[PDB]
Amino acid sequence: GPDQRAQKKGDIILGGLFPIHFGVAAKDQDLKSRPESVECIRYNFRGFRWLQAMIFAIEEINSSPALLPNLTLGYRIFDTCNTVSKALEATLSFVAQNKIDSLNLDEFCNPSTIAVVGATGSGVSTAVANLLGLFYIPQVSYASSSRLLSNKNQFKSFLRTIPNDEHQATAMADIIEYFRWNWVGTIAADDDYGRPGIEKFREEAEERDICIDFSELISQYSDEEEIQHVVEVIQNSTAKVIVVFSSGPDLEPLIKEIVRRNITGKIWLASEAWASSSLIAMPQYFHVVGGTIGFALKAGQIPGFREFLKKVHPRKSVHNGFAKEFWEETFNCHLQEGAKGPLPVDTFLRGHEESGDRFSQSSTAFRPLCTGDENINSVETPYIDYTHLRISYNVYLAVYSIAHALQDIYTCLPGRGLFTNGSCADIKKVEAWQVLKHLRHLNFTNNMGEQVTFDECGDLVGNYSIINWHLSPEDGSIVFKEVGYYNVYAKKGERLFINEEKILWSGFSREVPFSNCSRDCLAGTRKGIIEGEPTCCFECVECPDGEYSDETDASACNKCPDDFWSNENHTSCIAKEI
Amino acid sequence: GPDQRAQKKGDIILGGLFPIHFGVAAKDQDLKSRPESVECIRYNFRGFRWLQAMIFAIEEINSSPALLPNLTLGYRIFDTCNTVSKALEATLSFVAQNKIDSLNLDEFCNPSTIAVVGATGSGVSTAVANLLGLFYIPQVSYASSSRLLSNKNQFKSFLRTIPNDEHQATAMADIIEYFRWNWVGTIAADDDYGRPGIEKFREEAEERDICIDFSELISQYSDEEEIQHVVEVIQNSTAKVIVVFSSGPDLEPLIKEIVRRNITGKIWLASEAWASSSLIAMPQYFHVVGGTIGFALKAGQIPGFREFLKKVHPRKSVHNGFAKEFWEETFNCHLQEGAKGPLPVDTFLRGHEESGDRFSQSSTAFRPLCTGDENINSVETPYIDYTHLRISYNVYLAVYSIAHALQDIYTCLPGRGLFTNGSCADIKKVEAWQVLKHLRHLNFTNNMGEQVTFDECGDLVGNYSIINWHLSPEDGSIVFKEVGYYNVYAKKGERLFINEEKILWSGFSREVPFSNCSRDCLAGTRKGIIEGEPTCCFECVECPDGEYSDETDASACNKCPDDFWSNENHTSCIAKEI
Ligand SMILES: *[C@@H]1O[C@H](CO)[C@@H](O)[C@H](O)[C@H]1NC(C)=O
Ligand SMILES: *[C@@H]1O[C@H](CO)[C@@H](O)[C@H](O)[C@H]1NC(C)=O
Ligand SMILES: *[C@@H]1O[C@H](CO)[C@@H](O)[C@H](O)[C@H]1NC(C)=O
Ligand SMILES: *[C@@H]1O[C@H](CO)[C@@H](O)[C@H](O)[C@H]1NC(C)=O
Ligand SMILES: *[C@@H]1O[C@H](CO)[C@@H](O)[C@H](O)[C@H]1NC(C)=O
Ligand SMILES: *[C@@H]1O[C@H](CO)[C@@H](O)[C@H](O)[C@H]1NC(C)=O
Ligand SMILES: *[C@@H]1O[C@H](CO)[C@@H](O)[C@H](O)[C@H]1NC(C)=O
Ligand SMILES: *[C@@H]1O[C@H](CO)[C@@H](O)[C@H](O)[C@H]1NC(C)=O
Ligand SMILES: *[C@@H]1O[C@H](CO)[C@@H](O)[C@H](O)[C@H]1NC(C)=O
Ligand SMILES: *[C@@H]1O[C@H](CO)[C@@H](O)[C@H](O)[C@H]1NC(C)=O
Ligand SMILES: *[C@@H]1O[C@H](CO)[C@@H](O)[C@H](O)[C@H]1NC(C)=O
Ligand SMILES: *[C@@H]1O[C@H](CO)[C@@H](O)[C@H](O)[C@H]1NC(C)=O
Ligand SMILES: *[C@@H]1O[C@H](CO)[C@@H](O)[C@H](O)[C@H]1NC(C)=O
Ligand SMILES: *[C@@H]1O[C@H](CO)[C@@H](O)[C@H](O)[C@H]1NC(C)=O
Ligand SMILES: [Ca+2]
Ligand SMILES: [Ca+2]
Repeated sequence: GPDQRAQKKGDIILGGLFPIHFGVAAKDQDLKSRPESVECIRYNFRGFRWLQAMIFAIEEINSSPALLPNLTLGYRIFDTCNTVSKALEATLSFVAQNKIDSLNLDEFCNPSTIAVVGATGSGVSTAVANLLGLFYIPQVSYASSSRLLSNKNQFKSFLRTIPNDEHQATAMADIIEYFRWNWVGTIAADDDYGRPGIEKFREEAEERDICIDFSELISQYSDEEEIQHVVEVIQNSTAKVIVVFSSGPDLEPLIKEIVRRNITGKIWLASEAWASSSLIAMPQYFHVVGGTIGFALKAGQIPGFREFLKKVHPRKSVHNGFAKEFWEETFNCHLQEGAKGPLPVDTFLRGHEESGDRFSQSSTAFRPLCTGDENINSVETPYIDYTHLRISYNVYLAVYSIAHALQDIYTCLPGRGLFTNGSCADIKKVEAWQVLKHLRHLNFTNNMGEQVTFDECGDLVGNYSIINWHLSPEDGSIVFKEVGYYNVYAKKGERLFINEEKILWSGFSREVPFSNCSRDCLAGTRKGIIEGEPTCCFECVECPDGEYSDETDASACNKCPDDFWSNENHTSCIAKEI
Repeated sequence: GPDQRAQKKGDIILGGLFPIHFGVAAKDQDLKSRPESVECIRYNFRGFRWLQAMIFAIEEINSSPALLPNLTLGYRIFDTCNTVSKALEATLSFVAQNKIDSLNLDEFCNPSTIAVVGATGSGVSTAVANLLGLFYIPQVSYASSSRLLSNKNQFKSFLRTIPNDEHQATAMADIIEYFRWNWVGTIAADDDYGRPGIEKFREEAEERDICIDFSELISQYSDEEEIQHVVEVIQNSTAKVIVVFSSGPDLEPLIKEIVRRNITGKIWLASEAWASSSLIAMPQYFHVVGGTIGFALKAGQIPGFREFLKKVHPRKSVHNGFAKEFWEETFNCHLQEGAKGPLPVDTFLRGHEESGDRFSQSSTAFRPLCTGDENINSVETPYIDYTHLRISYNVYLAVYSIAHALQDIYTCLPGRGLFTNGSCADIKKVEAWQVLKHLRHLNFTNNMGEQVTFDECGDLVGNYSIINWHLSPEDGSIVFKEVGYYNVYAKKGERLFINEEKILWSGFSREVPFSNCSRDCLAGTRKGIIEGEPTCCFECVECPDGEYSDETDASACNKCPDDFWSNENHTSCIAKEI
């Protein structure tokens, strides 16, 4: 398929899809001549690291004698540029051999892909899944978390090492329940993410008897006026706990304004989409957004990866086409055409110093020089300058899923096969649909000792890492301290586990905040219903003359003995002086 | 003047001019509206280092109690962008106060610059000098080496810590003389550099009895045909020694072709313009260009400079306007608007990962993020990745020239002043023309222990460092090993001093090559003139019958005694058997 790729031979081929670029250029095709392939514009260092996580896991699988012995895992990895078009150009190459000809007569004419890792965006994954589904080629996504992809009617071969965004709303309710709060506020992104998330939360909240004071919608494109309203809505409210179902871009305008007005009290309940978002996790914002409790993807650990990442070289990395471009973008240089060794960067450019130079002639020619001798462990790029592996880990975990599903094919005995009936699959003549069947019944142990099995819908039955926003003493930046986990496999109530001692409320407090509508009614008063306000909002109605309320949180005052009467402050009855 | 600059207050102001950019953008001004200032395009890390050499020397002058005590040296440094226009915008600001008003009535209306450091290109310096000359403001250039600037009729206030390109041609002849060679070839750039250089060399060569076999002209814009001819001209010639008066760009096409044809023998005599040129000093080329002997600017040593260079910060460097742009270009990031601390580079860009993203909207917005916490000692840029200080040293040496000329003003006693007669100059009321007078009579000792005094024409009476092209064993690149010096102050013959032991001919030979037209005539033969060929091309004519040649290099054969006759091989006469 596409010219630029990361390809290596093997007995079984694995397809990769990664956003090495954030998008494609806005070229208006003249159509005056045969249109040429659009060019990808913003370099993604993180995306290239995700691509390396696939290669590394394959190389680790091939080195390990235990896993897939007498087999070589081969790969064909392309750049999606976060666009459906580029991602489909790649998918067509994966799909090409498999059944395209099987449907058509072209078989009379003339490298089968059995599984595909990817993609990042839920939009891109949907487009890829529509094509891979026709031939039942399994697709294991590392970052697409939209609830729409769970539909096994539409997506026949879709799987993901990332959990569905639905469970997050039920999880939020479980935390409100745990810290015994009944007065909350909701903020949502005015999109297919925030809206159903807050709606699902609203359903779960009313079930656990949690009342919502306010429900507001936000966007990245909201007016100064639209933001001013929500800010007032939060300020006017007595609820400290706010549940936010937004992304970093959509929530950023509102947060900027709350940081502008220095509104400290609020204790944030972060949605996965912004819980680890560095757009919000900014040190200038800690006054407001400090001590935020959120959901993250488990920060996995891949040993020897940092070393393998450092091993990249444009000449030495023969199976990585993107290695030259990476080198070129990480140093901002037009790499030397021919040979080593070290030479200054100016080399060509110093030609501009000449008094016989250009008038827009050599400016388009003379570019910074790369020898290939530069050290990458030096430069500050998201490639090596990273704190946690979450997506890189899901790319890792994605490859292993396919390897273990293939190992299950290799392992089964002729009477214990899944296929009709007891029939095992030939690993030499292995088909994509067979790997899909094995991936559905897959149960394997992670390289971190965690059980990795898939749901009916193809989602990873996995944990959400409960993280807390602390400020580093040494560093001076926001730190995501893991204070718990959310197991979606466990039964209702047994799904959540948090270590309160590890939490720092608002970023400094060590005592769990109060976020109930009305403070508990004392002795001398009873609970009174407030008209208009919800069930959890009560009035502390003083006991009538001749009645007393013994304990706190009393529904009604008790009448006193015929001979006795209420004391002055209605705590208990006293004897009538006769 | 211009908005962006490096400015600091002081008792006396020094003007700086540096190419922080290689040029300006090719904008065709619509003229449909008031044209806006053209933008500078290619970032020059080396140029910014040269700018730092000025600041560092000023800061070192201010810290040292010996030099200019009770005075603060102030500066106003601008970016020339290697263009006359940008360099003139700056110069106008320097010139502004001084006499512009003095000529005109505007004095009735409302920071004097006494000396200017710069510029790089001979073209730019000429344009600056034409303006500074009207007000006699001294200009000390660090890189402009054109012979045209020596004209004190045109350039009244021009000086330079770089020597004039003229002496180089006489120096070349002195080397040919030293290694006792008479058969050479010449190659020149078809411009105002190569042409007069080779012509001046041709004059000096004929004086020391050096014959030139071929004289060819080259360009960076020469045809494949034009280069093929010169290559043949060199190949067909018997001369090993070739004298090249070219720049790296102009000589590069010819060198590429000589490297293509693997012509090893040739021993190159490099002109300053290409002697240290990394465009030619490439390891792939060593087969041809190995052991090149050339002229360099003395590789000076500035202690504590590397430390000061590392001290740069966009926030912390308050007097350096270019510090933010440097930071931005050395990391390729749009620096954070407000505050610290460390944050990932993606931050904004990771917003492209969202499924509700742009169509050429956020692509123009989302840019890589800089915290200001990044380490510069890491990144491979010509700013810190440098081997020798030649131009940076001339910028250093330029500032010191002005400081010592000012110290001479401060030091003189009321009867020993240069001015009419014995009159000293008031340092509190110091004028630019007074500093110029002191710079002309300047004699001071360098921070390396070298005498720094200026010629009548304003050139630095300084050495040319004789360097040799060796290949590094550890590194694997071209090394410029200093094998001598060329003192232009010394008298004819006593100007040159080279250490033959330090030289490696062709890059490996330890024996001085043969580059004479004809090999010395032996015993039995005499020297015979070849018609058409020059004086140094001789024929070894065998002695006639009855004549003998006793020793080697004989002008004619001697007749034998009347009784005796020539021996068979004419070495000496033998007795006639009677
Ligand atoms: C808030 O209300 C809940 C109701 O379930 C209760 O458990 C909690 O203790 C209340 N908070 C206080 C401080 O009384
Ligand atoms: C409270 O909210 C209303 C709208 O819901 C708004 O008009 C008002 O300004 C807010 N704040 C105060 C101080 O009343
Ligand atoms: C919050 O905002 C005000 C605005 O004037 C500012 O002065 C104050 O320093 C801020 N609070 C803190 C603790 O930064
Ligand atoms: C294979 O097993 C399935 C599941 O029990 C059943 O539907 C099918 O009829 C069996 N086939 C045979 C050959 O018995
Ligand atoms: C297999 O899957 C079942 C059901 O999810 C689970 O109980 C079991 O622990 C998994 N692993 C093993 C080793 O049985
Ligand atoms: C979640 O945590 C439990 C307990 O540590 C573990 O068994 C499970 O496998 C983890 N989930 C994932 C995604 O591996
Ligand atoms: C009731 O009144 C007495 C006497 O003033 C006082 O000491 C007590 O605190 C009051 N309240 C309660 C809750 O007993
Ligand atoms: C080359 O000619 C010069 C003439 O001055 C002479 O000194 C030198 O020795 C000659 N070379 C040889 C090898 O004879
Ligand atoms: C020598 O030079 C002439 C032109 O000067 C050229 O025609 C010829 O090809 C060159 N080489 C040989 C091998 O004669
Ligand atoms: C010079 O050129 C030839 C061209 O075929 C090449 O094979 C040879 O290796 C070169 N010489 C050296 C020593 O590199
Ligand atoms: C000052 O000295 C110069 C040089 O000797 C001379 O031309 C000039 O006339 C002298 N002036 C006086 C006042 O004697
Ligand atoms: C001053 O200049 C003269 C002439 O160039 C020179 O001989 C002398 O050494 C210089 N320095 C001193 C300290 O006299
Ligand atoms: C040249 O070298 C001599 C001897 O080391 C020294 O006196 C002279 O000052 C040097 N030239 C320069 C440019 O300083
Ligand atoms: C002269 O001839 C003799 C006898 O053949 C020989 O030994 C000698 O080398 C010849 N040449 C010279 C330079 O003497
Ligand atoms: Ca993707
Ligand atoms: Ca300049």
